[PDB]
Amino acid sequence: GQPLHLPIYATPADPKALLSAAVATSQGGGKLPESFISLWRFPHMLENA
Amino acid sequence: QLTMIYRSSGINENAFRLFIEKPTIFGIPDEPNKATPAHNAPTLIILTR
Repeated sequence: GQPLHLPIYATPADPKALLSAAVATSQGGGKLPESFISLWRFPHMLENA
Repeated sequence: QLTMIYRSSGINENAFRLFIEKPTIFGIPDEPNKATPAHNAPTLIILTR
């Protein structure tokens, strides 16, 4: 009962290549607040800022 | 709870914005900004896919 033919040999499966996706988002920029005038002249307000 | 599916799903941020902003295009029945996906499992597996 030993077969004369030799058995066929299986081919192993292909492994999966794990891949990541890196995307970026776009947040909208902020606008300016309102111009509020003050009492001070230029150099004092400049140094303060 | 709802942050945990965001952690475990691994979806990127832009498609997540797309999913919340337009749930109907991902196959939920449509209703304008009222058609809400729950935290049920059929609307987990489709995000995962």
